[PDB]
Amino acid sequence: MERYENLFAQLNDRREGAFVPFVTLGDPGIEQSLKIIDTLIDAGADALELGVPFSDPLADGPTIQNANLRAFAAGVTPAQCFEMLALIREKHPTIPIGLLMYANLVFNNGIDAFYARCEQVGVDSVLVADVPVEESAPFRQAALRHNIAPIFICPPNADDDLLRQVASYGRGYTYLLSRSGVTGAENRGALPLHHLIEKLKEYHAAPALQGFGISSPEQVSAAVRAGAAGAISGSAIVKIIEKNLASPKQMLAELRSFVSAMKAASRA
Amino acid sequence: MERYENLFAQLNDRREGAFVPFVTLGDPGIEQSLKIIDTLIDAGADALELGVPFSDPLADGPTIQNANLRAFAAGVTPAQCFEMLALIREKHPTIPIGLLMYANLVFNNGIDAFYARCEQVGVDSVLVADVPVEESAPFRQAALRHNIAPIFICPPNADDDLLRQVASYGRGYTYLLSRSGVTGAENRGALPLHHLIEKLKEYHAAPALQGFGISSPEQVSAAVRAGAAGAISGSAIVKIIEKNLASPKQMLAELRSFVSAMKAASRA
Amino acid sequence: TTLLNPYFGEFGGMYVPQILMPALNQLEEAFVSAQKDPEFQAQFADLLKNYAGRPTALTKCQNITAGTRTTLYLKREDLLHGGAHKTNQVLGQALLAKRMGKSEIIAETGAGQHGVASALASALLGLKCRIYMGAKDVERQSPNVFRMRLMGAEVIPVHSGSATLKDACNEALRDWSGSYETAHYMLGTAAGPHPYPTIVREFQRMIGEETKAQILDKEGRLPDAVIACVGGGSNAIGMFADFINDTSVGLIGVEPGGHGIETGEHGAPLKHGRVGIYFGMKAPMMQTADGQIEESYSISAGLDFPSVGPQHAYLNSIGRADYVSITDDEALEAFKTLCRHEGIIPALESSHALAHALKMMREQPEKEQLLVVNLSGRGDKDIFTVHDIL
Amino acid sequence: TTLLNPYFGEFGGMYVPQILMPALNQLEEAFVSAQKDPEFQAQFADLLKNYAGRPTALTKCQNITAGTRTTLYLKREDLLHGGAHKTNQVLGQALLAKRMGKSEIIAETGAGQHGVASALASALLGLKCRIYMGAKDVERQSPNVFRMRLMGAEVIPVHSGSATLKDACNEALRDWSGSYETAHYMLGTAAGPHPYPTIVREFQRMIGEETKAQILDKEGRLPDAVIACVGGGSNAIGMFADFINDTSVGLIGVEPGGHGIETGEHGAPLKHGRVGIYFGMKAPMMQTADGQIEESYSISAGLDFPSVGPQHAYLNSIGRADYVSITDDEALEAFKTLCRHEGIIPALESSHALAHALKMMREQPEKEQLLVVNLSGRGDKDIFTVHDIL
Ligand SMILES: O=P(O)(O)OCCNS(=O)(=O)c1ccc(OC(F)(F)F)cc1
Ligand SMILES: O=P(O)(O)OCCNS(=O)(=O)c1ccc(OC(F)(F)F)cc1
Ligand SMILES: *Cc1c(COP(=O)(O)O)cnc(C)c1O
Ligand SMILES: *Cc1c(COP(=O)(O)O)cnc(C)c1O
Ligand SMILES: N[C@@H](Cc1c[nH]c2ccccc12)C(=O)O
Ligand SMILES: N[C@@H](Cc1c[nH]c2ccccc12)C(=O)O
Ligand SMILES: [Cs+]
Ligand SMILES: [Cs+]
Ligand SMILES: [Cs+]
Ligand SMILES: [Cs+]
Ligand SMILES: [Cs+]
Ligand SMILES: [Cs+]
Repeated sequence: MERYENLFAQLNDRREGAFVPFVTLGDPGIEQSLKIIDTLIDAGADALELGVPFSDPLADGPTIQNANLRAFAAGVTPAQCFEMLALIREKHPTIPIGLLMYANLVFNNGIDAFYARCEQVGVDSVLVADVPVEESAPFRQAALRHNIAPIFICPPNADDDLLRQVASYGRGYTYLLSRSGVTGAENRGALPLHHLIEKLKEYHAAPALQGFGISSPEQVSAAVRAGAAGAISGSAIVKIIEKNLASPKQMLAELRSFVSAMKAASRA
Repeated sequence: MERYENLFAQLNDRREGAFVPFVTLGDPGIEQSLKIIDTLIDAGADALELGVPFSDPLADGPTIQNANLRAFAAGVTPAQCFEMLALIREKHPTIPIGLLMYANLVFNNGIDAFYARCEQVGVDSVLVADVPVEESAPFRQAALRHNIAPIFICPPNADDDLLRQVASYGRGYTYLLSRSGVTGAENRGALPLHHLIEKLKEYHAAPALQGFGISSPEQVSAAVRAGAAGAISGSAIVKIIEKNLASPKQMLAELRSFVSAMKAASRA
Repeated sequence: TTLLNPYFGEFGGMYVPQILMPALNQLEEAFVSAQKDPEFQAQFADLLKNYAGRPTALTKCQNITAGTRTTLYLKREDLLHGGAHKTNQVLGQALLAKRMGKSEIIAETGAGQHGVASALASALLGLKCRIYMGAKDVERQSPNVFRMRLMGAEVIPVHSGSATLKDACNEALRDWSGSYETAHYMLGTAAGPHPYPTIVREFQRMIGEETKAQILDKEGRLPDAVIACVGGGSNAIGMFADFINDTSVGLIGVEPGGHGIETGEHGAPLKHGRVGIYFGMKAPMMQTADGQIEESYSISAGLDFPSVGPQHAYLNSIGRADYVSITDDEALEAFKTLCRHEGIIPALESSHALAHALKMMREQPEKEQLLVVNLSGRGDKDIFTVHDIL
Repeated sequence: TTLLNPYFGEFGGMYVPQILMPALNQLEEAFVSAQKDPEFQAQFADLLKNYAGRPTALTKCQNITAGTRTTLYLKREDLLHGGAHKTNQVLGQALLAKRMGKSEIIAETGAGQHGVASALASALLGLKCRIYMGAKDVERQSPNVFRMRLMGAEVIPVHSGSATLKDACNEALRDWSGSYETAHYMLGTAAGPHPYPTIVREFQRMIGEETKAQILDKEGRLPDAVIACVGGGSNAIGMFADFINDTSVGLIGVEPGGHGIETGEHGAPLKHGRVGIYFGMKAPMMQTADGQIEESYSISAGLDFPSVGPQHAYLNSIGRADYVSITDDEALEAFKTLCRHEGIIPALESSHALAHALKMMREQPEKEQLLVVNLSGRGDKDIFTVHDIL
């Protein structure tokens, strides 16, 4: 499929950036997570980035560590995540869906089989957080065989060789890291380096989404103004889940308000 | 004075051996210890061997260790022991009185001064348990200057050089050890080696008293028959004190019975 | 792109987030440079000799082998400063940190021995040390935690995941992914992403080099086998390295069997796990059917990790090394036997290696064999554990 | 009659019951014979090297002395098997026992280190070991008591007197006075009746011999002073012996000051006691006015004894060695300072010696001085004591 390509073409025609929330699948339970995701979409999410709970999420700070923990407390497994993904896609045919994976969950039981399942349920991209471009060959090859975009990360310090590799190897979107360290709203990153955003375009990279530390509408607006195609926010969204665990209706209301405000910032 | 010499001459004239009990001075208190000692004498003790409580009695087994402990629990000091000794001598002018000392109590505050105090209160002999003949010179010299007999020990294994030294250096009586180890009624020693008893007489040693493990009348009789001038018993006597702590009158009755029986065995 | 091969056959690699690749490349370059620098080598040798106490003794243990045709030597890493072999490689890694201009050290620890080793090296060499330790391990290891703090190290409990060693490993890498410009990550075993399996082997290889010289001096020939316990793999690869090309010399690694392999309560991924990707490496591991990292178990905390270094997986695959397991009870018996018959109190980790040598002897008592056990540490730390069981 | 001089000036001697004189004479004769026997010497040297780990390192401690004109080395007896210097002399005494044909060992212990050392040597060398320990010390030293039992030694609590070290000394001699035909008394320090002060010095003198060779190698000259703590006197006389005839080399012994000399709660008889006769020797001791043996005190159990070996009293009398004291608090500060600045955890005993060297430096920081501290043991055993105070 061409879900990201279609999305970015539509947004470009409207001079608009993408706003892409991250949540952990099955946090705080399967049913509530499905409602959360429908709320994100209804509030204006252009695409989704969805984490499969993993025992050892080494690129995530405490907020997302705790989301993984909540999902495990609810008994969430990767098989249940794929059932959720199929349902989400059946409700929402055009929204791009990206997974945030750790390598063992992809490799476990066969890399090719993992990407085949992604294709079956209608996932559009997979970002394997602990596979750098240097180790990426079997992942990116399997992704492409199954019509899945492999997503790669461009650090703010990326040298020319790395930019060329990310531009060549990735598809769908290019993940532009706002800073070093791990996920977290508590740590704000930098503005996209115009050198990076411009080199990526020079090398015909997939459109850039900036992520890590994006928690306010002003940062969304700023990312787009710097030349990124959009912005991803995770911890800020997951914190609303965490704060409102005891109040599921209030949780959805606050998620709706927050996403609406973040999406509004991406408009020209 | 000549108390041992006079005693042994009198006993020899009666074909009789000496019976010599040991007790710790001030066990279980000063007043009771004085009564104990008067009881021993009235029951037939020919001489006494009296211990001054010391913190570290390394030639004594548990029975006598515990006697020292009881005396310390009553606050008994060497100065109080010398007060007791003066009183005992004032009551009993002819009985030989021997002290069982450890070296530090003699050396502490001046060897000469210690033996001078012994002479003042009327002690006849001092046995310093942790001074072997090899270290004995200043002790034996001070003893003799103050008319005190220094007592030395003849182990059952004594070689000829040692027998000659003990015979030459000692006075009053020669202590004939019944066995190796430490004091205790729980461990019976051997019969005096006729070789030892005879060599001592050949070398004109002071008359022999056998000690360590003597707890029955038959052992007293046997020691005398083997050629010793008598026998010493400590732990057996001190055990009667220990057993009867709560019954001071019964204690004296049992001490009287025991000493009478032990002394009876020494008669020809 | 790397200077050295990051793989041992299929095992190893650099499975870290992209942001950490420059840190690994920088470390690899500094290591390659240091390995050619006689001044670095002389500094390292001087610390090993005058501070740590190398060379360590090789002790012949005659009482244990009486009445058999086994001759058994123990390589005495228990006598190294700190009481275990870990001191060797922390000194080398601290010197690499300084070579790179870094002022801070991050380390993970489970049993606490690596945390103590890191803290002592950092105290000596003027580095500011912070140590991650799973909260469950902090609770179990008060003596080591206090040692780390006495040495001036910051000990940071880790409450995420299972609050144990793998969780401390994750947290050390999270920290490093934001702090690499000023901090060096002092990984505690021959595992993790390249270049750590290589660096740790090279900074432990004096164990086997000395053993070779000592056994040639005493016996005039190489061992029939060298035997070492395998937690993450450092003491065993340090013993094995210099013998890999001596094809007659058996290499035997001993994984913890815990309550018994059949119970699933063990720490023996090399022979009983399956290949996965975790902690920066492709290696055998204990994992659930759907690929979550499992809980390992051993009576010995130093062996208690659900994976193993990639060079051991490789040496096993080609048949150059053989790997076996020893249960808690077998390790406890070996501990008691060495105390009573040789007057040496071995670490419970090392007792797994000794237990396997004792089995080699007892099963075939008329087999001629010259064995060396790597006695990786002393067992003072284990006397209460052993007490509380017996 | 003896083969060797039992006195050091007025101090020393053989103040034992007559029944024990043949045991002392037999031991002296066996020692004199062993000292001329190259086979005995080779056996002893082999155990020291291959079992105990000698030679021990001499470590320069630069961080502690920064900004002063003191150069400080530590002689690393903490790295000896067992974790203290005591191992040296127990190995030699076990070989003497075997030379005499004896199958059993008796030992006293207070802190428990000598009991452990005796037990390990007996385990190694096939001797049946029994250890006397005051009941109050048994209560305080569970870890060491368990080590002794793991090694196969019988631990016998002593309830007489003050139920502490002097009482265990007495009981060991009581036992020996009945068992000498089959048992050797392995006395734990350079004290007691002749020949023990001499034997223990000679079986510890490798400490100073190695120190001399190592300092000449590193500095090209002898130390200005060597500094050692003094419990009974063994580690200090072992360090001092080879320097006694090097008249330029200061010899400084450090007694425990406890809560302060003025409090009377200390273990400093050499400078603050008076001469007495106890434990087979004429030596300075802590005693009451009427000559009962007093209770000593130190935070460190290894220094906590109311007397001292006679050779130290003699070296003090002639001015060849100087003796000082260090309080509990000063020892604790030195312990913390070495941990944090050098990554070495010292025994609290040894920390008294280190504290005095630190004072020498701090009081006169522009004085040029090359110092060696004998680091007699490791301080793992003390971490809770230090913890419970801080
Ligand atoms: O808003 P924040 O700070 O919580 O950031 C949320 C990011 N969520 S995500 O799935 O895009 C995401 C993307 C990349 C990650 O790691 C990697 F860069 F190493 F690959 C981890 C998470
Ligand atoms: O009857 P027992 O077994 O209690 O023996 C009691 C002996 N009491 S004593 O004063 O003569 C006595 C004599 C000598 C002693 O030791 C020495 F030989 F080393 F000098 C100790 C006590
Ligand atoms: C930590 C430890 C081990 C296990 O670690 P490896 O890296 O496998 O060597 C083994 N022995 C001791 C004494 C340890 O402290
Ligand atoms: C026992 C001990 C001492 C004190 O004994 P000395 O005979 O005076 O040496 C000193 N240091 C350590 C570590 C000890 O174990
Ligand atoms: N748990 C042990 C050894 C260790 C450290 N890091 C490790 C990583 C993997 C396996 C074992 C380890 C210690 O901390 O001393
Ligand atoms: N108390 C210490 C040292 C020691 C043993 N015996 C002694 C006799 C006197 C003085 C000290 C000691 C120990 O047992 O390890
Ligand atoms: Cs905008
Ligand atoms: Cs008779
Ligand atoms: Cs053998
Ligand atoms: Cs393991
Ligand atoms: Cs200096
Ligand atoms: Cs002392």
